[PDB]
Amino acid sequence: ELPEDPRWELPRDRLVLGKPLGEGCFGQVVLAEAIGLDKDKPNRVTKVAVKMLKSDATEKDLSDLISEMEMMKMIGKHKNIINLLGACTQDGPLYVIVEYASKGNLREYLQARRPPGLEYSYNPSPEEQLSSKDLVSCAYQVARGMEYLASKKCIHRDLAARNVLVTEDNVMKIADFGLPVKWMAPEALFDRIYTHQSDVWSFGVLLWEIFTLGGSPYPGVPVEELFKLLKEGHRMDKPSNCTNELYMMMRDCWHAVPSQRPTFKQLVEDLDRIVALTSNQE
Ligand SMILES: */C=C\C(=O)N1CC[C@H](n2nc(C#Cc3cc(OC)cc(OC)c3)c3c(N)ncnc32)C1
Repeated sequence: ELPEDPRWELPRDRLVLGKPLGEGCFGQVVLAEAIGLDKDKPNRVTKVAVKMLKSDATEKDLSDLISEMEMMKMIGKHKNIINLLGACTQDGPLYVIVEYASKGNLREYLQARRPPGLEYSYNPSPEEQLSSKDLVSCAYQVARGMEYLASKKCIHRDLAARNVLVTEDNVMKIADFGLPVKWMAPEALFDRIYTHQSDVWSFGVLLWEIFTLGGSPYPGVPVEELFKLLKEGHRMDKPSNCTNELYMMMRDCWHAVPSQRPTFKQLVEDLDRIVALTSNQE
């Protein structure tokens, strides 16, 4: 009994469900083909992803899934977020249709492009390596995504490389912006205060994830201790490949006083200059 929205509705018959993209996980998300998403090209098929409830679902799981859709509707369309493409609401179980990212999440994507011969950080797949310009480009893109969300007054609350998806064209797309401790600003850990500024903290941890080609942060640090260490001014060490400039950016993102962290506007501008001066040669 969900209200019809003709801005977004797709007839179930124009949707062909393929294989699950999930690896036995949250909700369900399957690959599909959508017939005539564009009303001006109704004979073209488009590869899409489809989120639906599992068999074992509750009336809170459905309300959560509904909220998510209604929010994506309000936030609007950007290159660097996962966009809503449509929905099947009326004729059976709720389907939410979104953009397909062929290369998976950003952690996986970076891991698979690690040098094979690193004992420190092994390659668990061996895809072509990324230049340092490619890596600064990933960070620029995710920052643009977040600049947009921020401008729509959306606070992500769990920005991380897991929650960034990568397309066939290597386009970074922020996910789950409408629904872990080691990505949370201290004021989020302590006082449960979430802001654009606490998102900027998380983006710092995400820069670290990028430049470690998908490392796990604070390696060996127990969660229980984590708060105290940070209060005492503990920060992660620079990654080995990371320039001093980009480490400064991470540290700035990790300012203890929230008001002193840079904005996503500033980070975008800064990553735009950095990308342009960074070489692809290595
Ligand atoms: C349980 C499945 C899972 O965790 N996957 C990770 C990799 C696979 N995968 N998930 C998605 C997605 C999605 C998505 C993103 C949203 O962004 C706001 C909102 C959604 O529902 C309302 C769903 C995905 C995509 N898009 N392409 C490729 N693989 C994907 C399964």
